[PDB]
Amino acid sequence: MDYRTVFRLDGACAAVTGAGSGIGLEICRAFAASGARLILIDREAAALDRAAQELGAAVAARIVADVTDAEAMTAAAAEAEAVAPVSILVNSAGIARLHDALETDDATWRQVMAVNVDGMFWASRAFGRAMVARGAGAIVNLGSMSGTIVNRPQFASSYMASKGAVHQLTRALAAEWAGRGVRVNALAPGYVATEMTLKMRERPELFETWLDMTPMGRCGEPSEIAAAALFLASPAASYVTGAILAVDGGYTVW
Amino acid sequence: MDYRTVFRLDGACAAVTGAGSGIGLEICRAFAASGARLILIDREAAALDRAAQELGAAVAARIVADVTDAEAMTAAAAEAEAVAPVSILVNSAGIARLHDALETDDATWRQVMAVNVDGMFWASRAFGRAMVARGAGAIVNLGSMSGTIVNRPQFASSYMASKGAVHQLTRALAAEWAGRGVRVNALAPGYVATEMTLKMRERPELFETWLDMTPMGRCGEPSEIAAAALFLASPAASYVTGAILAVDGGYTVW
Amino acid sequence: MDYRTVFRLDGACAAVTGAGSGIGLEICRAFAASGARLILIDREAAALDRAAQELGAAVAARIVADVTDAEAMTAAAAEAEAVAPVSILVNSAGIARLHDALETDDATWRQVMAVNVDGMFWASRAFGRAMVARGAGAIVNLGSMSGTIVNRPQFASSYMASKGAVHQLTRALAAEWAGRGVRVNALAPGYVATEMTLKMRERPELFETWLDMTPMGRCGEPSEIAAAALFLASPAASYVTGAILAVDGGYTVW
Amino acid sequence: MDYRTVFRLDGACAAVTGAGSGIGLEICRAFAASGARLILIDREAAALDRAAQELGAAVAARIVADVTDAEAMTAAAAEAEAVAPVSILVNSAGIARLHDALETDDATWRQVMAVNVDGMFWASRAFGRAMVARGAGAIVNLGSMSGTIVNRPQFASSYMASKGAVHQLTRALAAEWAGRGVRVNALAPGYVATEMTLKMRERPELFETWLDMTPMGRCGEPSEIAAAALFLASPAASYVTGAILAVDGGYTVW
Ligand SMILES: NC(=O)c1ccc[n+]([C@@H]2O[C@H](COP(=O)([O-])OP(=O)(O)OC[C@H]3O[C@@H](n4cnc5c(N)ncnc54)[C@H](O)[C@@H]3O)[C@@H](O)[C@H]2O)c1
Ligand SMILES: NC(=O)c1ccc[n+]([C@@H]2O[C@H](COP(=O)([O-])OP(=O)(O)OC[C@H]3O[C@@H](n4cnc5c(N)ncnc54)[C@H](O)[C@@H]3O)[C@@H](O)[C@H]2O)c1
Ligand SMILES: NC(=O)c1ccc[n+]([C@@H]2O[C@H](COP(=O)([O-])OP(=O)(O)OC[C@H]3O[C@@H](n4cnc5c(N)ncnc54)[C@H](O)[C@@H]3O)[C@@H](O)[C@H]2O)c1
Ligand SMILES: NC(=O)c1ccc[n+]([C@@H]2O[C@H](COP(=O)([O-])OP(=O)(O)OC[C@H]3O[C@@H](n4cnc5c(N)ncnc54)[C@H](O)[C@@H]3O)[C@@H](O)[C@H]2O)c1
Ligand SMILES: [Mg+2]
Ligand SMILES: [Mg+2]
Repeated sequence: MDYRTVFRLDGACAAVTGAGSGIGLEICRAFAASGARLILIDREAAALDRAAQELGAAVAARIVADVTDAEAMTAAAAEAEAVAPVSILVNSAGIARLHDALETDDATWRQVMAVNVDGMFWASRAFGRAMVARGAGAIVNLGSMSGTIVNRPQFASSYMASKGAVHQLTRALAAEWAGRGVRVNALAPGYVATEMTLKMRERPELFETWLDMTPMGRCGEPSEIAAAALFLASPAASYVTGAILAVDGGYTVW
Repeated sequence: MDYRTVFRLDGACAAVTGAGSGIGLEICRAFAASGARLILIDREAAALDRAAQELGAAVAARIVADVTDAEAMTAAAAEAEAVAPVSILVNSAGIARLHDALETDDATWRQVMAVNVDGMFWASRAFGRAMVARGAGAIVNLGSMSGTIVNRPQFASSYMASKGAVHQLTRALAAEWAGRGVRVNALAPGYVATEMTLKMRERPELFETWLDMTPMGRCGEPSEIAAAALFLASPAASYVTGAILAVDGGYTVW
Repeated sequence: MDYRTVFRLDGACAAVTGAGSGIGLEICRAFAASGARLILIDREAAALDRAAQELGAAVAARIVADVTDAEAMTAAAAEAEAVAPVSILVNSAGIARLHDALETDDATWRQVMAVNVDGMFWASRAFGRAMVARGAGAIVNLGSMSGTIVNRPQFASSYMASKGAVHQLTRALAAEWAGRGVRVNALAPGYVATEMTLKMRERPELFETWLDMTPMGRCGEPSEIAAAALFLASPAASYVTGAILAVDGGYTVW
Repeated sequence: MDYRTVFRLDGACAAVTGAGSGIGLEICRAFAASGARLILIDREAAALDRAAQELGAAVAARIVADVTDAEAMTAAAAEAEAVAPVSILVNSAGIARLHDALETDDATWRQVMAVNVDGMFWASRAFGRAMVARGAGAIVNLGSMSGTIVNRPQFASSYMASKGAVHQLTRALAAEWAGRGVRVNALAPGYVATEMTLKMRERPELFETWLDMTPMGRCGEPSEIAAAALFLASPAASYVTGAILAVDGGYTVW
C-alpha cells in the first residue's frame, strides 16, 4: 500500500450538504486540503458565498437547495454530475430543537425528522444513483452519539429518534450497495464546538454536565470530526462499510 | 416481591395500537389472560370488532384511529382516560414496504416513517401524559431486529431507518420520564409468523435465507413475542427501562 | 398459549452458582417460588448453611465448590444429575475488585477473570453437557452493565474486561447450542443492593455518582434482577437466545 | 488544522506486539511509512528475522517475548524506553483455536484467553505506564467482529469471549487514562487474509459461508486494517477514545 496517499482524495469530486457552516464547512476544508473538488450544498445562499471564498478553486459548484425537497436533491445531483462525477457524498445538513416530549409541537417533531432523516435519504438516493452506476462511491453521514445514547440534562426526543434512524439508514444503504462498490458509513460525534451547540454551551446547567460526562473533559473541535470524515471518505477506509464511528471524547464509554 | 403474581396485570388498563392483527392482537390476549382491561386501537374497523368480540369483558374501549393522526391519538387517550386510567401502552401499529433505494417512490418512505415512528411518538405523547401526571406507567414499543441490523436479501431501507428511530425514541422517552415513574422499553423481534410477513414467507428466495440466518432455524410465533411484551409491561420489569430486548431466535448473534 | 403458566418452572431443577448471597440467593427464592428445585453451588460453606436452612425442601443438593476448579464443576454436574436432570443453570458466582490499572498485581487480574469468565465456562460446559444431550436447557449468565460501558468513578479494568467476555461467552454458546435446544442469555444489571456492593455504597464519593448517573435514581433490588432471570429461564423466553438484557434503571441509556 | 500532516507519526516510536506476521507486520509497514520508529515484539524469532530485515532502519528494537509473560512485557517496555519514549502501542499478538464447547480441554480455553486478553493487559500496563507519566499516548488494540457477533459455521467460544474482553478492556483503559492524555481504541476487523486464517480459508465448508455473510463479498487485505490502525494511532483520531471501529466489509451490518 502507498500509505502517503491513502488518506488523500486527489481527482475526486465530493458533494457536501450543510457545507455553509459548522462541521460541514470544516469537512469541505479537509477535503479541499486533500485534493478533492467540491459541490457545496446548503439552504442558506449567503453561507455558501462565504464558504466558496474560503475554498476558492476547490469549488466545482455551489447549489442552494433544501435537503427536505426531494426533487431539489435529484436536481442537485444532476447539476453536479454535469460538472464532474461525484464519488463522495457527506450528509451534514441537520438541525436540533429542544423540546419536552409532553409539550412538543407536532411541527417541530416533523421538521427535525424531515431534515435529519428524510433529507439524508433524498440526498443519498439522488447522489448515490450515479455512484452505483459507476460501481464506486463513498458516503459519510453525520450521525451522533444521540443515535446510540440519550443526552443529559436537555430533552429533544426528535433528535435522538432522528439519529437512531440515521445510523440504521447508513447501515441499510451500506448493505444494499455493498455489491455495487459504494461504501456508506456514519460518524457519531460527541459535543462539538460549532454553530449548532453555542447557545446551549452558554447555559452552565447544561454545559457543566456535558463536560462531566465526557472522559476527555472537553468538546471536540470541528476539525477532529472532519479528520474522521476524511478517513471514512478516503481509500484508507476501503474495508469499512456500515460502520458507526464514535468520535466523542469517550462519551459513550461511560 | 411475590413472584406468584409479579408478572400479572390485575387492575391495570392497557392501550394497544395495532390491536387488530398479529403481534398486537396476541399481546391483547396475553394481557387479558394476565388480568388487564384493554383499550384496542387500530385503523381497520372490522379487525377491531372481531378482536373486541373475542376479548369480551376485558375490553374497556374500542377506538378506530389512525396512529399517524396526532389529533386522533390525543382524542383516543382522552376517550380512554374517561373510561379508566391507562397505565400501559403498547405501540404495535406498524407497516413494512419492500423497496429498492434507487427505485423508491417518496410516498413509500414517508408513510413507513409516519406510521412506525411518528405515530409511535403521537401515541406515546397522548397516553404518556396521564401516566406522567400519575407518576406511574409502562410503555412497550415494537422495535425490530431491523433497528439493530439490516435484513437479507430483501431491501426496505425505510423500515430499517424507522426501527432505528423506534429504538432511540424508546430510549429518549425512558430517559425523560425515568424520574416520573414511567418505564419505556422496546422489543426487537426476529421474524414472526404474522400477516405482516406472510407473502414474503411464501417466497423461498427470501425465506430460505431467513431461516438459515436464524440460529433456532424457525420463525417465532406471536405468542413468543407477546410473552416478552407481558414481561416488560409488568412489575417484574420494574428496574428495566430504555432496554431493547432481542427476541429473535439468535438472529442478531451471528 | 397458556399465559397463566408460561413463566413457571414447575418440574425443573436449576443449578445456581453463587447461591449463597446476593442475586444468586434471590434467584433461588424466585425459582423455588416458581416450582423449581435447586442445586446450590457456592465456595462459601457458611453461606450455603444459611441459604439451605431458608430454602428448605426446594433444595435438591447443596455443593460447596469453587467455579474456578473445572474438575469440581464437572463433578458438581455429575452429582446434581445423579439427583435430577438439571434443565436450568444460573451462573451468578462472581467477584469485583477495585484497582488502579497501572499498579495492578497480576493476581488481581487473574483472580477476577478466573471466577467471572473461566468459571462460567467450566460450569456451562459441565451442566450444559446433559442439557445438550436432552435437547433442552436454559442458561442465564450474570453479565453486567460493565460488559457494555465502564463504571465511574471507581476503576476495575479486570471487571469490565471479564463482563465483556461474559456477554460474548453467552452469545457464543447460544449460537453453538441453538440447534440443540439450549438457550443461553445474559442479564446486564445496573447497581444492585447486595453484599458485593455494600461497602462501596457506604463511600459517598462513589455512591452519589452511581445514583446521579442512573435515570431511575436508585439501585436495583435483588428481586428486580431475579424476576428478569426467571423470565429468561422460563418457557416465556422460548424465542430469546444470545440476548443481553439491560436491567439497569436506564444507566446505559445515557 | 493542517490535514496534510494530521495522519503522520513523525518522531514517534510505536511498539507492536505480533509484529512478526499478518496485521501486526502490515501495521509496522504503515507506521514506518508514516515516520514512526518501531519496537517489534513477537514470540517468533524467525518471523522477527524476516520482519526486521524488511523494515531496516525503521526498527529501534526487536524483542523476542511472549505477551503472556507479564514480567517479559514489563522488561520489554523498559528495554524499549531505554532506546526511545514509546508513544504508540499496537496489541496485535493473538491466536485462534477451533474447539467445540463440549470437547474443549481446559488448556485451550486458558491459553486463548492468556494471549488475547491477559497479554494485552500485561503489555498495555507495561507500555502504558510511561505514556501516562508523560501525559500522552495512543493504544490500538486488535479486537474483532468476534467481540460483537459470533462467527459461523466454525466454533471457537474462547475466541469470541476473548474478543468481548478485548473490547471492554480497551474501553476501561480509555476511561481510566482519558484525563491523562492516553487514547485507547480497538479495531474490530472482519475476516482478513493472514496466516491466522489461511488453513480455514482453504476449507470451502467454512470459506464460502464467510464470503456469503460479508456484504463486500471478500476478505479484507492486511493493508485495509493497517490504514485504520494508522488513523486511530495518529493525531487525526484526537477526539476518538474507547471506540470499537468495525472494519469488516459490512459483516456486522447483517
Ligand atoms: N455540533 C455538534 O455538537 C454535533 C454533534 C453530533 C452530531 N452533529 C451533527 O452534525 C451535522 C452538522 O452539525 P453542525 O454542528 O455543523 O450544524 P450547523 O448548524 O453549524 O450547520 C448545519 C448546516 O446545515 C444547513 N442546513 C440546515 N438544514 C438544511 C436544509 N433543510 N437543507 C439544506 N441545508 C440545511 C444549515 O444552513 C447549516 O449551514 C448535523 O447532522 C448535526 O446533527 C453535530
Ligand atoms: N411480523 C414480524 O416479523 C415482525 C418482526 C419485528 C417487528 N415487527 C413489528 O411488530 C409490530 C406489529 O407487527 P405485526 O406483525 O403484528 O403486523 P400486522 O400487519 O399483523 O399488524 C399491524 C396492525 O397495525 C395496524 N396498523 C397499521 N398501520 C396503522 C395505522 N396507521 N394506524 C392504526 N393502526 C395501524 C394494522 O391495521 C394491523 O392491525 C410492527 O411495528 C412491526 O414492525 C414485526
Ligand atoms: N451487585 C451488583 O451491583 C451487580 C451488578 C451487575 C452484575 N453483578 C453480577 O452478578 C453476579 C452476582 O453478584 P452479587 O451482587 O450477587 O454478588 P455477591 O458477592 O453478593 O454474591 C456472589 C456469590 O458468589 C460466590 N462466589 C464468588 N466467587 C466464587 C467462586 N470462585 N466459586 C463459587 N462461588 C463463588 C460468593 O461466595 C457469593 O455467595 C456477579 O457475577 C456480579 O458480577 C452484580
Ligand atoms: N486475520 C483475521 O481474520 C483477524 C480478524 C479479526 C481480528 N484479528 C486479530 O488481529 C490480530 C493479529 O491477527 P493476524 O491475522 O495478524 O495473526 P497472525 O497469526 O498472522 O499473526 C499473529 C502474530 O502474533 C504472534 N503471537 C502469537 N501469540 C503470541 C504471544 N503469546 N506472544 C508474542 N507474539 C505472539 C505470532 O507469532 C504472529 O507473528 C489478532 O489479535 C487477531 O485475533 C484477526
Ligand atoms: Mg453511557
Ligand atoms: Mg449479524
